[PDB]
Amino acid sequence: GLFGAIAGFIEGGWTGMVDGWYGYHHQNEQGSGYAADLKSTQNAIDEITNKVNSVIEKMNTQFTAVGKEFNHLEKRIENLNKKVDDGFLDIWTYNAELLVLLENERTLDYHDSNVKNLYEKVRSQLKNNAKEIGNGCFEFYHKCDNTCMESVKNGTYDYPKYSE
Amino acid sequence: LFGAIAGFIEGGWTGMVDGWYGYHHQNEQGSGYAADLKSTQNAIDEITNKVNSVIEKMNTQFTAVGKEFNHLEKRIENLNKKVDDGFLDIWTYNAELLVLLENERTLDYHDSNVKNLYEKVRSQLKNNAKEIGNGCFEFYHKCDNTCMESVKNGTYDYPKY
Amino acid sequence: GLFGAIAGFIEGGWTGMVDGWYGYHHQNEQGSGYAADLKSTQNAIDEITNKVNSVIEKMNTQFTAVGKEFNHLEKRIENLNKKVDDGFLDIWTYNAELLVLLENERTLDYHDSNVKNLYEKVRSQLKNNAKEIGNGCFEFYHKCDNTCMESVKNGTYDYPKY
Amino acid sequence: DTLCIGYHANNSTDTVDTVLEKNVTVTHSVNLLEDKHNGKLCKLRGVAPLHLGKCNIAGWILGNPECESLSTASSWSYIVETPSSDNGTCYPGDFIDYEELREQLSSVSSFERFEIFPKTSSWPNHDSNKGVTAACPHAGAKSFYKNLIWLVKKGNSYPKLSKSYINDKGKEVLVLWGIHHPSTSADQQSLYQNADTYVFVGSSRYSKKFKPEIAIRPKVREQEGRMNYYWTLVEPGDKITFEATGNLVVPRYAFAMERNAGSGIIISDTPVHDCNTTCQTPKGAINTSLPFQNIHPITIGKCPKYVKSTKLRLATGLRNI
Amino acid sequence: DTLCIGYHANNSTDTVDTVLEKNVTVTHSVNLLEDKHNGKLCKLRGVAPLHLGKCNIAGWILGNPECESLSTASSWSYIVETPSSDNGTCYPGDFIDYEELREQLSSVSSFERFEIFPKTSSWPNHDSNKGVTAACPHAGAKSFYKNLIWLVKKGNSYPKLSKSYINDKGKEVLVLWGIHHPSTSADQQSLYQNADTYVFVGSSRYSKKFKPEIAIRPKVREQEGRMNYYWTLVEPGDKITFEATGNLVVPRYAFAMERNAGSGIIISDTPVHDCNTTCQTPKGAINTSLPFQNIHPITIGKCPKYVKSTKLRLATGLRNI
Amino acid sequence: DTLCIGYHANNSTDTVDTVLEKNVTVTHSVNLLEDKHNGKLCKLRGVAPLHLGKCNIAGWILGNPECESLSTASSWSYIVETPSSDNGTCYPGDFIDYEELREQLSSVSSFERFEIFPKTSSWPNHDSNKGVTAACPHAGAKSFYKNLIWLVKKGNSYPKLSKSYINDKGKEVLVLWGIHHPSTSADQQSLYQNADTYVFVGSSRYSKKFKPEIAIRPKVREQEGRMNYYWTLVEPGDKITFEATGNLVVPRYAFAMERNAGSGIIISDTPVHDCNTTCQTPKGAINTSLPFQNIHPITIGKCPKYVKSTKLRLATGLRNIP
Ligand SMILES: *[C@@H]1O[C@H](CO)[C@@H](O[C@@H]2O[C@H](CO)[C@@H](O)[C@H](O)[C@H]2NC(C)=O)[C@H](O)[C@H]1NC(C)=O
Ligand SMILES: *[C@@H]1O[C@H](CO)[C@@H](O)[C@H](O)[C@H]1NC(C)=O
Ligand SMILES: *[C@@H]1O[C@H](CO)[C@@H](O)[C@H](O)[C@H]1NC(C)=O
Repeated sequence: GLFGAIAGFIEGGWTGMVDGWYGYHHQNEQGSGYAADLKSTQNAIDEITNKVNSVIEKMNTQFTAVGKEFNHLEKRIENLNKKVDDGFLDIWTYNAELLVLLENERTLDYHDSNVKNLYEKVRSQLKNNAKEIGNGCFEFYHKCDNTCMESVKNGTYDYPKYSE
Repeated sequence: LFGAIAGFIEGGWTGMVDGWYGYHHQNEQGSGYAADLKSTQNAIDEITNKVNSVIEKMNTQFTAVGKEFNHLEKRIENLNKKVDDGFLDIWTYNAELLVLLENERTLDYHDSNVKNLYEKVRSQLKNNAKEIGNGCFEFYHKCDNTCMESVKNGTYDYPKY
Repeated sequence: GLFGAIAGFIEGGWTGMVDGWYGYHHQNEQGSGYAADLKSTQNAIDEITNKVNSVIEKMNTQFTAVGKEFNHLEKRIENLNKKVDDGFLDIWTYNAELLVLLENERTLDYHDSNVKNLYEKVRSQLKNNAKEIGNGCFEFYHKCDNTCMESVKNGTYDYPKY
Repeated sequence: DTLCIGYHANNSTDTVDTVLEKNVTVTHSVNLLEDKHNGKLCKLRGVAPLHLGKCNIAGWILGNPECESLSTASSWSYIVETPSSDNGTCYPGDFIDYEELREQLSSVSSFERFEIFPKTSSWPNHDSNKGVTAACPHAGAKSFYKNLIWLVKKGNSYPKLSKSYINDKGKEVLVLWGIHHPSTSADQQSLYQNADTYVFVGSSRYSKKFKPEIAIRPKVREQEGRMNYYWTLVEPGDKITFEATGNLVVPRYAFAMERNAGSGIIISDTPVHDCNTTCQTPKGAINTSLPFQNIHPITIGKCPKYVKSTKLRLATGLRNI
Repeated sequence: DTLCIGYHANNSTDTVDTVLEKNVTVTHSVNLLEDKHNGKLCKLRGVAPLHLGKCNIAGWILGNPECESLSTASSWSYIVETPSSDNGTCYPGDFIDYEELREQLSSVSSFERFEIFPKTSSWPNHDSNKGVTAACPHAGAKSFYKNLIWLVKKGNSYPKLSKSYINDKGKEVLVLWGIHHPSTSADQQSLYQNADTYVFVGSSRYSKKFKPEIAIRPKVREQEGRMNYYWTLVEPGDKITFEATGNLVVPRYAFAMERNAGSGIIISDTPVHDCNTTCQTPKGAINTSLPFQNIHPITIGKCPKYVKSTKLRLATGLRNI
Repeated sequence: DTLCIGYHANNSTDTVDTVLEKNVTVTHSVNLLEDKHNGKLCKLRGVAPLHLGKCNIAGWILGNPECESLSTASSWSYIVETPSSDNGTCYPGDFIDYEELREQLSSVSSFERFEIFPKTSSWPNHDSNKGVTAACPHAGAKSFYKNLIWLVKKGNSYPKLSKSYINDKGKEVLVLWGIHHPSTSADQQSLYQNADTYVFVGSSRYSKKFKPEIAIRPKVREQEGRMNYYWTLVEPGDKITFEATGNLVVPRYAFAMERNAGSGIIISDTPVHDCNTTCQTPKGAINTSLPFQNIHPITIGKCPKYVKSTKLRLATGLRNIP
């Protein structure tokens, strides 16, 4: 979207991956399968959770009793009171509505970013040892086994293995 | 924020008037500017929904601000004045900052769309062309009109160099 | 972060660089040392300063005297007055608290962006003449002297050899 | 052979502001701030406002001789009153709960004026023709309020009067009356003939016994005497009773009325017109969908929030180069 | 051999809104808006509300014969009053500063009702047994307020009475009394026997001299007379003095009281229950930590801000595909 | 040969909060929240406040004997009143529209006190020397308000008095007066000698006829009687008329006055000083450009918005690390 990753060059999501928000789908000789990223998904959850908690926790209100009583000869201050109620009604309705619109845009861009960054951390790690498909998928040139995929997920990837 | 607009692509094209983002081909069959169909449409649709959100979400109550008080009601008159000035400061500040914030985001939104447009063609012409650095790509095989199409349409999928 | 640069592929910062926010650390035959980017740091300072000034300057208030007096037979309008005070108290407390949370997130992403962009401006300038380490550091293949580093910082980098 | 990538640009000079940078030129932009009005006082819903012209509220309901050319409107969304309108209570006095009455009259759904106590048949024992004053001139000649009658003694006789009205209308009835305070005990007897008098008004909710306060006040409009004005709303089915031994300015006309709360009163020279609006200000109406306006703090209707800003320009396009 | 990178997805249909795009499906989302209440009137702190049932505040403190409800709560967090409760001032009259009294009674920390002027020993020179009316029926028979006594003449004699109470309680004492206005001068003497009477109530702060206003009011509950009700708070150590030559409805019961400001009064048919809540609305309580609610504008306690929104769904996951 | 890229760091321990993460250390940061005041009551514009000291507003304008020591200020931006000031209406009574009077006196542009009805020439038919009370002591001796005169009968005679003042000043004139209510009908005649009396005050706008309410009130300051206080503003060119057959506490001094609305009244022990401020609170002044403050909800002037926050630290630099 804003980072090009989600709904961008990576068209869709995987109903197959249920371990986390972002992950991988390997395809070697030992088999296939989906595997979500440990570290990446954890940070997102921790940070998104803190986000929801911030929008909530920062709202601590005063003990007040809205609502007042006025007799037939106090219509003015009754309408004053009504104005102060309607005023707060408009300020909070508008702010809340826009707060959700704004933060929903940012949250979606936040996930888009995390995917882009995940893609980039792997790409700048397999310069020659693999090629860009364009679908967010990389095609190896040397053979890559299970212990090989590990060095990519763990970020501990040896690159002195340039083959063809 | 994304490096594209006013970044590595220094300026804009007064020549392109079809949309917000587009291309400028230069082959044997000629030149000319051509805006991106899909990309510009989404921007317009999304920017429009943005303006409509800032507006539509403001539905107010039918109220008659303004009250009358006699010389022996100066207090509640000043109370009333306080409730008016209070709302005056809350809305003035929020509106002013809302525009500053959303203007920063809108400009970054267009910057993003250009960057992404640049990236969608770059990851499509790895060896078949080279990066100039001015947001412009130089082909190595000859590229005709039907060739440029496969780039704009994203169907550059049967690469023949 | 949000752009991957700060606290991302460039793990830490340099206590050695004290000229600006973003810069370089060369390592050639003529020696080493840190040198902050002139143009990049200036814009950040100018723009971050305008940001702080915007959050402040846009708050010009009315001359008003909060606080009213009411006798024992005006407890209602006193509580009305209390409501209008507590109301403004909650609106401003919440907005200010969130304004700082939101803008702090954006400011950190703004610095992250500036670094990423600085890294990209150098990378798209030394395609073959150097290689990506992955630590935000580039390793040259031809020898690069002091006048050479200049053409990178200044963005005026020729490409006439291997 | 090359393929470049870039963005739009044009002759636009529209500038906007951002948190980071000021006066940034942009390809396209809209305005969130409304700063334009039609300079007219329009209809607030489907109903037009009640314009009092040269008179204010007081002079209107009491029936000031100068406020003849004005009101039989069945309803109004709000009330307009020119800053140059001074014709109100022509006979110096105090209008009790005046501001409150205005607020309750600011908007009505139905409003018919009927003769509550016909002048010919209601007061056989008192004189209902001498009650005029120089303070209320109608063509140089001495006159008085049209909706009130100033009862005086009928030839050296002022019997305890006791009239009452029962609200057979299907709505509240606004009843106005007056209590006259002579300047001298000489005028008191010359007017009522009893030196110590009282007046009592009562309904199912209202009750008060007035005692004339005889003394010399500073001259206002040639009057050293004073005349206080009182009003009340009589519930449907309820009845209001008048009783007096003098000093009572009785009601001649009342008002069947149905009020819809939530309106105000505009004081402005701005012309009234046959136009529709959802938001009204003293300077003119506002036909806008924008969230904010800097035209006027005082507003009536479903209006945009009043902001102190001079410009709220929201960028929609991108940087221009 | 390949290694791909992607993101989560599922059967979720949760939609949210963004500034840029509407109705976007996401994997996970929470709701910021509270729109659910328990449909009960609960306790506001640790203390339960005072439910008046078929009576309103007036009928409760005056001691209306029907208002024998929740005999003696020591305290309450707020007061509940059904829209169908009409039993208040059964004898037609005006309750002075009534709304103000309600606000000050809305919440109380301690509240004991004691006999300030015992009926047997306090009024030896007046009759304290004939003071009843058809307007205040208790079982078809003529009765009166329990907390007030309608003193009348003791066989053709009404001596100047002069009682006084000194506040020996450790708190404010709410004292209520009444001033009776007969319809006819005949009823005046038949009741007190002195034609021109006065009543004076006074403390260290309160002082006022009442004069009976004798006249015929429209009939309310068979009464052409009226009875106004007055109240005052007597400081600890201070004393209140009553003095009258007639027309005084004396206090029989008072109230030792300690008020804690900052509460209100709910008018609702909603059942009262034995439950805890931090926020109360007329429709029911709100047990939530969310910042916003669209249940009711009128609220009591530490409550979420009332918003007009129908849904405030905050995205937490990412796009769903 | 290498060329690396990185960012700044230092000894900074400044922590800030973000929507995503708490307690984040940063290189540089500013504070948006003002939490510091000078602990003084300063001048609000160019004008200093009116400090009443041991007296409150009532005792000040009425002329309580104890409030002799600091008034004749031509103007003030606001009024300061110590929580320990009890010297007001020394003679037990009710000050009508008192709170309203305070609000209209809170700030004044010009304020001169003149003798509206000179004591020697204005009341030839009444005694203007016996009007004193133990409730208003000046040095153990019986005294009374300085700006009011308690007229009593001149030897078994109280003729209908009828004085009037016409506002020749170029501004509103605050006129205060009193109505005395004796405790017993015996005191009534002993004081005025007419058993049934009345008092009437009237201008072009004001009008009211007072009737003395004779009865025994509980004792306050030795007084079983009461004395109510009334005030009105007389327009320039207009005249106010007094008429009474007794029980009237006539005005001796009035006040030529020009009020500028939009101020308040501070009740505080905080010392008054010769300093400038744009914002004032009961605890002290606030000299800040910041948008928010948590010093005090009650404020006077162009002040920052009161916030409940304990800290509003806005990050300006970046994350701090080795
Ligand atoms: C209607 O209003 C006019 C204008 O205020 C009144 O005439 C004025 O009366 C004042 C008071 O005596 C004079 O000083 C002005 O010179 C008058 N103006 C004019 C233009 O004559 C008039 O009295 C009002 N009519 C009624 C019936 O009260
Ligand atoms: C999108 O969803 C909202 C959420 O309730 C719904 O109200 C609306 O109908 C939808 N949009 C349109 C145009 O119908
Ligand atoms: C109590 O309320 C009922 C219902 O309105 C009414 O009819 C009745 O007269 C009242 N009784 C008393 C004693 O107030």
